Amino acid sequence: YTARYLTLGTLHYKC
Amino acid sequence: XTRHWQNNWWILYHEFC
Amino acid sequence: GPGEALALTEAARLFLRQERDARQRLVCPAAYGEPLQAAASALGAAVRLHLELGQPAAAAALCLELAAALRDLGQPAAAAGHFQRAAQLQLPQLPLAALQALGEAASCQLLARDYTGALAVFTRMQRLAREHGSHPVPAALGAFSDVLVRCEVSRVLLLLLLQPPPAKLLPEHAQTLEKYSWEAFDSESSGQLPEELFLLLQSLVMATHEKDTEAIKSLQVEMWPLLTAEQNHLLHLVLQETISPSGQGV
Amino acid sequence: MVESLQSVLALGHKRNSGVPAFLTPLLRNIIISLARLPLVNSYTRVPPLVWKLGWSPKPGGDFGTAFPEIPVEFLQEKEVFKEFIYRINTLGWTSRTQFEETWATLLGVLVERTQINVLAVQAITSLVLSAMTVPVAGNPA
Amino acid sequence: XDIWCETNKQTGILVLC
Amino acid sequence: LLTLRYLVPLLQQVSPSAEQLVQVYELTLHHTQHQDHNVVTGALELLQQLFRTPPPELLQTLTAVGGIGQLKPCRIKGDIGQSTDDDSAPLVHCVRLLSASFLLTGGKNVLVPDRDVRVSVKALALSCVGAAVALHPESFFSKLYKVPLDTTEYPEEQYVSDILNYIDHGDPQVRGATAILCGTLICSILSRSRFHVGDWMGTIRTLTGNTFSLADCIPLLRKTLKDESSVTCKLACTAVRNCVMSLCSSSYSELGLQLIIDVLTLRNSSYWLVRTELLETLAEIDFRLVSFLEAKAENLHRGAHHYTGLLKLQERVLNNVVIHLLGDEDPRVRHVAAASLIRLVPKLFYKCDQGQADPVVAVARDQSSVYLKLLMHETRIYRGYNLLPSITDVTMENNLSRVIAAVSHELITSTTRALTFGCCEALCLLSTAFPVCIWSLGWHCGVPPCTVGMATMILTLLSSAWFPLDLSAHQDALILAGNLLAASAPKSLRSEVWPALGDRALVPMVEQLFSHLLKVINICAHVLDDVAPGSLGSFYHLPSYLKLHDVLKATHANYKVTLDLQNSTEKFGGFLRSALDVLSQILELATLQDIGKCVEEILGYLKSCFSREPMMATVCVQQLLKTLFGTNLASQFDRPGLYHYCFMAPYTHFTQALADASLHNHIRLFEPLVIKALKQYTTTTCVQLQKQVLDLLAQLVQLRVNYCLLDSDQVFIGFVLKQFEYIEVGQFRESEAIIPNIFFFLVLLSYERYHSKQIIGIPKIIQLCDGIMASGRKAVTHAIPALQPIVHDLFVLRGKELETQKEVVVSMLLRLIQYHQVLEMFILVLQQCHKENEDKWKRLSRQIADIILPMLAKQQMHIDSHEALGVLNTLFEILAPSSLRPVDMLLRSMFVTPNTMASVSTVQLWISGILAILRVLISQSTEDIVLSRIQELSFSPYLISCTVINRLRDGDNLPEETFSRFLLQLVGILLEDIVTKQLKVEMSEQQHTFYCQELGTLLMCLIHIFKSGMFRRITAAATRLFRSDGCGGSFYTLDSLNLRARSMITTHPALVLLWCQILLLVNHTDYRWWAEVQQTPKGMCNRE
Repeated sequence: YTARYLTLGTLHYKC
Repeated sequence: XTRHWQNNWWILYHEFC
Repeated sequence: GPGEALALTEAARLFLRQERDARQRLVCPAAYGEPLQAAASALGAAVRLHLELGQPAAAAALCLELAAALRDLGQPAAAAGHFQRAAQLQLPQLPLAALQALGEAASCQLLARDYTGALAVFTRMQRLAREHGSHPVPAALGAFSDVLVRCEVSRVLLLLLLQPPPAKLLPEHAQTLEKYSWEAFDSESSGQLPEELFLLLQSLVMATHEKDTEAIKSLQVEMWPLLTAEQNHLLHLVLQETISPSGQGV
Repeated sequence: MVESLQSVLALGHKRNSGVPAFLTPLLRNIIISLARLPLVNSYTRVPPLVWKLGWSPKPGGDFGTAFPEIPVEFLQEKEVFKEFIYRINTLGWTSRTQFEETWATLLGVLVERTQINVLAVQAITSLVLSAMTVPVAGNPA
Repeated sequence: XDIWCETNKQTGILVLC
Repeated sequence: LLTLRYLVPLLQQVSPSAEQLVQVYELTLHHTQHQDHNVVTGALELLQQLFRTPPPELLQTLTAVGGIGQLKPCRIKGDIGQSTDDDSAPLVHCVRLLSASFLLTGGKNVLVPDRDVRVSVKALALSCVGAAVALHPESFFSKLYKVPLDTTEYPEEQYVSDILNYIDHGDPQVRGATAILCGTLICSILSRSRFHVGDWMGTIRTLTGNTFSLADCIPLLRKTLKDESSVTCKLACTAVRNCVMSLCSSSYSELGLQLIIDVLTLRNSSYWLVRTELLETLAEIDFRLVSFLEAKAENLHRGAHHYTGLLKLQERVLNNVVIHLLGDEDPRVRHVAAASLIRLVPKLFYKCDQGQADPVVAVARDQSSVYLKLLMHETRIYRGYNLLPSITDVTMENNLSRVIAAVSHELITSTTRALTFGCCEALCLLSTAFPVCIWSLGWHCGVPPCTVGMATMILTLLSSAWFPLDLSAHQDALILAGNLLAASAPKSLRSEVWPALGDRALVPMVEQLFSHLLKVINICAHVLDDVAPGSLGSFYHLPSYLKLHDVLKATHANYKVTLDLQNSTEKFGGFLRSALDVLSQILELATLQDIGKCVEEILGYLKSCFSREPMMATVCVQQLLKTLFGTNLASQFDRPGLYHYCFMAPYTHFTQALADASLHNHIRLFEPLVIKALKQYTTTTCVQLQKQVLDLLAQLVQLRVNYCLLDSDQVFIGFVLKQFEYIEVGQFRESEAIIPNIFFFLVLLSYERYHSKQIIGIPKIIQLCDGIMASGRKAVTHAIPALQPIVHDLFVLRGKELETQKEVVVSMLLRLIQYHQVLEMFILVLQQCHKENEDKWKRLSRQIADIILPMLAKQQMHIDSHEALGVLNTLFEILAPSSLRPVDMLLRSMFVTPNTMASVSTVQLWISGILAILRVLISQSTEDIVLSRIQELSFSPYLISCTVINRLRDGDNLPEETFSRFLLQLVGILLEDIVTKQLKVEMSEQQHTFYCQELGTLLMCLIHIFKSGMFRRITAAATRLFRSDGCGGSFYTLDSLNLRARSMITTHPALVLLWCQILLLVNHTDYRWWAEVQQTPKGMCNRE
């Protein structure tokens, strides 16, 4: 999975 | 035409009947 | 000292637990009341002890315990006497407690089929509740208003059951039964009672004079949700005595 | 319903206050007599605490409900024996066979345990006295 | 303890006037 | 993550920014995806905290429609959206993240294996979804993914509402967290929809496609109340406590009745926490609304089994639960049953009550008495006395009578020690919540021919062989006995023992209590002094008092060996202070011939008790001084219905207030306890002790004790003067509790002249008060409490330099005039000038009006409260009429916009200032004075046009038409702010209440203007303006005000009835309104 946050950016999680 | 009787209030008595 | 009353009441609670074990819990046919003779003796001593200590409110509590035990043990005619002893000991100092004890006496008289005794006790209750609880210092205060509603409904059903002749028919009964008619006042006559219950009690006091048996059957099912179980028993006795009278033997 | 005879159907008990007194003496007598039917009597004789203790034999008879009389080892507990005494007093007995079976169970208990001996003496007293009942020899209804 | 103890000098007296 | 989880609560109340708090929230979302379930646990506990106590800034960003974007395996299969999405509020993403991570697979009716996610993480995730749904209920109705999954593996799409399948999971805490999710979902939907549930549900069903219905939750609550686990049962009745009143108020009231019926079985539970939660559940229920619902129900009375009676919920709750659990073996359960009973007395309904004949009238009183409340304003006897009459509510006296009778019956008939103790606790706390000397008819037993209640019954327990040995029940009985005897005084006082008492039947009771108190205080004195027993307080010859000494000796010995200095519940100290409190109360009925042979004994006992209870001992010393000097009570004693409550009584009260507008040597025995009180003051931090020592000295100065001989070298005044150095600098903690008592003591010390020198002087007291102002500490907390003693002295009851000190004091008050407590002092100044000098009253009234009116215009007054608005309304009656006479200052202070309408506080300050001007105009001036000056001053109706209101929400013709448009636009602003605003997120409970009170006040003005007959030109202007378009959409149409007012029927029926009255006063008789409010043929209590 991928996530974008306002205060971090474009982080990735193993799946 | 029912009323209460003078010698006992629980007895009814009749005027128009 | 005063701790003797604690010893005697704790002893009486032990004897009453023994009598409840035998008569209620085990339901022994071989029981003959020896623990209850002991309970009545120990509570009798503690009642007299509280009275010579000048504690009549504490003596009345022990009268209520014995009366409750006698009622629970199937002796309602005996329990009514000790409930009235409790009421008499309370009345000059706790009028509402006395009304509670008279209410239990009246319930016990109805269990004992002592309907004229019940009628007298409820009349005493309705007098005391107006005297101690219905003043401006006029409408009743909330606790007394609930007693007044109980007495009024019960007295009306007892008077419809018993139907007293002249001079047995007190001013207090004639005056209550006068309210349960209508003639000239529409353009609030319900008094302490809920208006729905008052119109059905009015209708019942009229249907019983007319012997209108199908109206009494109709009113009995309509009143069933509104009454207490004791009052539904009274209304059943009124309908029963109307369809098949007592004293005829046949 | 046989439990409710201590409370809801005890005349003038606080728990009877919702039942009108013209129904209480009728319903008591009906319940004692229904509890004597062969269909349900064997079950009704069993204390509910013995089912909480997991006793679970296979019932027989023509209806499928004929439980045996309770093993004497359960009746060594105070407040299991009281539950049983209440049922044998309230229902009485339906036959000579049931009198002899209930006498055998009370002697099997009789043989702080002094509490069980007092309960057994009071129970046997009540049992033998029940045969002094007059239009029918052992029927409280 | 107190400020009379700490200042090593006495408390007064209670009287009407 | 733990440090943040402790910090979050303190920042709900340089400051924490929105971007910081969004980064806390986004860190929390990130760390739920961690490889370690310890880190996931800490992140879900932080997310749970962040939703239970939201920071004010963050709460707005999480609920706004784009509020963040506008500024081992990870199990998420598809697109759940992002924290930064522009199309929906962040809580929609958050609920999907929690669901996909921890609870749902993407396949219908499959629970995530406990192999994959541990039950503690499932319980925390279910808790977080409930806490999010509480803030934003639309979150629950979402599809789990914004974009469908691979479709071959998932043939039907999954909703978030599948989390309710965890109701039958194996773990008790998972089932119970699911029950609490049902509970919070019901409450949130009903509150967010304003009970317009079908429209709100049909909208979310159209937006998300989800067919889930609120009625599907009630079977899950009913199921989990019957759970085998006591943990799940506690959580299920907690879920009922959260939603039962909202259900009863809704279109689902029948399910509300069903939940009330199904919780009553929990009274039999073996777990005490299920019993206390049941009691707290039942304590929330409005039995007036339940009585309405019961009267409406045909078949809830039948139950499952065709029952033949009438359900009787209130009787069963009061007797079979609440009073029954006063007999509970656990004292914690008795305490909660006693507390729950007090909360119930206002809420009970009974037939034939003269205040409310019908339960719809009983609810209409509750609705009306908050919002239709009028704007109003305008030798001390001990705790339990009440000389003056009072306007007691007959309905509340009846409820209290019926409750006290039930609890007294159980107390008399009690077979068991636990029920006796619980009934004494219940009666004692009722005697505090509903004092016997106010509610004397509620407490009446028929005993006096104002009352004494059951006092002899309580005194019989105090005379028992066992009851005194339970210290808690003995405390309650002493407090109750004193309260019952004190409430006799308005009837039984006389204008040889107890010579003041008059009703001689009470002297046995009073002597019995006084003798007993002196014995138990003597026992405590011996226990504290470490001395063994072996003269009215003597007890060595009484067997019951020797047993009480052993219990108290054992309780104190257990205390000597601990250091719990913060503990409130210490049973010896609680007992001792309760005996001293009741002795203090009884001394009001006493005389020197009752006390003069035992005052020496009591002062000996108080000296022993002082080091344990120094504050309550000082209260006794003061009461003994009132008995000696003769300053105590014993010595100083020389039909209605709906039209009435919803309109006519409010309106007659309003229109009357508009018309009243502008129309002995024993003293030396006390020295050691006075000197201990001085020494204690100088060695302690307890501000409640220090208050009491200053009250004692103020009394000794009033009793003409020579202070110069008491305080040798002024050591104590010197010490008291040095405290101001720490009070000003912010260093003296709890000083808000000591300032008014210091200033009272120093104003008394200004009059005395035992020495030829003055001790303090008013110039210093003014300088100390100005130091509290100049040092910058909060005015309402510190400076205002200092002014109140000074003003009352100098203006009521205080050489011509004094007039300059009065002018300096007025110069204090003008620096603080924004605070309503300073307007109260100006009412006291103005009335004291009016009686003495007409010209000084006129100058002050102009000096005040020339300051006040500019501040109203700029929203600088602290009048955002009904109390403050009431004080401003009385000040304008007490000002000299000349000061308000050329109405152009008033009209220039009205007819303003605020600097913004983006905040609730600014709109409330603005409308409060307008309502204060509007009342002065309609009371103190005629219509022609107002309308003629408006036409000359050149105001316009376009002042608050819809275009002006809308830009002020984002940030920053005839006189009769002008005035009428202004008031009609303010109605539209208030109706929008009541209907179109979210509780906690956008306004507080007190703000929602004050909006409704402002609207009730505004609509009452319009009713007076239209009905009184005096403002005919304004009535014609209103009748025209209600009967037009909004001048091309520049003003609110009557249709738009009615669309808002219809929406209030389910929530503010009293305000809607005032709006109906205005529609009649302008002849708006269109059946499109009236057929809908009256419900004409072509449930909810607030609709009825």
